[PDB]
Amino acid sequence: QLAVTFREENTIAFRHLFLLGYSDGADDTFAAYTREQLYQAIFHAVDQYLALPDVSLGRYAYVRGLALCQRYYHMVVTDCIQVDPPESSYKNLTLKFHKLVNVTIHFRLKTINLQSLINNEIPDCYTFSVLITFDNKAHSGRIPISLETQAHIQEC
Amino acid sequence: QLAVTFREENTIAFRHLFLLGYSDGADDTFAAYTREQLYQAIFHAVDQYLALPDVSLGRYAYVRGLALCQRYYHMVVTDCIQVDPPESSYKNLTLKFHKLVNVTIHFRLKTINLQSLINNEIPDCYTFSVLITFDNKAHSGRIPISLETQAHIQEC
Amino acid sequence: QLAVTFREENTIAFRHLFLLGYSDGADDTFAAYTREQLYQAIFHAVDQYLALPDVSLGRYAYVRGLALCQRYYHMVVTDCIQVDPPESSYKNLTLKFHKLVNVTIHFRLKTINLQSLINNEIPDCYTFSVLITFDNKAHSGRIPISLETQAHIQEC
Amino acid sequence: QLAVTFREENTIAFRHLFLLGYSDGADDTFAAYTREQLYQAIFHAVDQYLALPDVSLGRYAYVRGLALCQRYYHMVVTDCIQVDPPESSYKNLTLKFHKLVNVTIHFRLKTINLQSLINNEIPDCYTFSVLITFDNKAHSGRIPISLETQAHIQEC
Repeated sequence: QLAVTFREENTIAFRHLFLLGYSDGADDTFAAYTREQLYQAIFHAVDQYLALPDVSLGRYAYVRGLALCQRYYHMVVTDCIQVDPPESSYKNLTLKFHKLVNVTIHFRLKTINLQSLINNEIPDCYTFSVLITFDNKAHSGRIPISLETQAHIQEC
Repeated sequence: QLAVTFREENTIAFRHLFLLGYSDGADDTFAAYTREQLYQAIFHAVDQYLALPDVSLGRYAYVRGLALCQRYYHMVVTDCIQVDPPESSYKNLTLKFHKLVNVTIHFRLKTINLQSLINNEIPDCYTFSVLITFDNKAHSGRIPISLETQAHIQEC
Repeated sequence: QLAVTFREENTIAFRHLFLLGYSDGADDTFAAYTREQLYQAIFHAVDQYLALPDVSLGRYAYVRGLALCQRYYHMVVTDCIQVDPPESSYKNLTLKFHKLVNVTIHFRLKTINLQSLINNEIPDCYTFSVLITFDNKAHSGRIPISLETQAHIQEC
Repeated sequence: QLAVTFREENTIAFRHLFLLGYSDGADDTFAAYTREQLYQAIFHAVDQYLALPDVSLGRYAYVRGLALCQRYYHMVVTDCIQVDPPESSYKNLTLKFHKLVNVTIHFRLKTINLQSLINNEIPDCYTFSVLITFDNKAHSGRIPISLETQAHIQEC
């Protein structure tokens, strides 16, 4: 097994949790091909974000919420929707398919790294910035889906 | 990620949309083994062609329609059926299994390449000629299925 | 695509048709792990043999029928059941699991190689001897399943 | 096919039987990402252990039973549950998710190696010690699942 960073280990879990149908090894081919697929993917991610406390194996805290934005041509216009846990009202989204540039879902998760316990140390803090992108910049009929993260580390 | 041409990017989307059960990396093994599979595959492709506007993530225009042909031994006889969107009457197809040479579904899709917008340029036009082949020339009990395209580019 | 013989092309179709859940590239790992799986596999193969005319994309003729045998310890005892198309009475099979050596399904399919037509030649004849084996000789709790063939060629 | 030991052949069967959704080649990526998945996995393993006689293709004898333990932070506390075939009362398990270190399912299976018969020899005895681990020591939101075994061999 190849070693990765703590953030990366967490990120793999994030891909399984937020990306519908995701499976290991499909990172650079994972994509959407229909409107329904793109809708299900977006909703699944948000639903999962809202259900996180009752399903995740990790212990992530929200950091207020979630921004669902879609960028399309009117000039590029960004159109964002806010989702404040604890749960909805956003399932009436209408994608500007013909004008679509991309769609992004952005949110942050806060957590502790418990590996410190084995060495009798107070765990330090990790705040993950999650960005899920449905990229349509190639306007090719194929929209690749990706999830990347960035971590802010500091003592709690 | 390996770069491919615009036509090729579009073609990958076409394989996911028109080939039933298709999945990346199965291009040279993708095939049919039963009559039902061959029937479902053909119908799925045509149905998808008819539903294109309500499902595709790309913006393809029809170019009048779709030709469903089957070639079999009487001398090789070609037997074509026309499908003019916007939708049917062709689901009563009867495949000459024992005589079957192949079956092809041919149609063209017209679209614009919006990548021009980022450089403030008028998009040029692409007309894709789609050919789906169910090849039975080996008469081996295995019919490989393939989708290939050709593009006609010009200013709109 | 790697060239194989006509028999081999046909054999690939046979694996898709008679082996339940079979998929390309799983030939040397394909196996059964439960009694139900082993029962479903055996029945699926026989059912498929009986339905062959209404489902196969090839044109295979029976050569009278099908022998379902199981070998187990009493000395190794072979216990065969006959299936004469056109269809049953064999679904009451009781596998000597604890004593099981293996199980084999044997039958022959006769057909013509139509590739001759393109060169205006009378097709020669192929008689395939199909042998499906559920090997339990390792008595390891894992029974690998395999299908192999042999061809008898001659003018019709 | 690569040769492995008798124990290893048996172990592969054990992975297919006790690990939910397991498939060949996924050994070092196989993991759980949700509470429900972790619950289903644990229950599936135990249920399978209890049903073993009616489903397995091997002939394994119990060696009294099965220990379902979970380790979590109060200091690391181990909390075990006993399952004595022939069947339950353990499906009311409550996982200390936030405190979870790991979870292990331990049991032993006894059997004979019938390969001796082909050489007219009395089979020797194998007692497999099975250990299924749901490792959460990385506290990364991803819990890798693994099954390993050890064998005690001796004349019966």
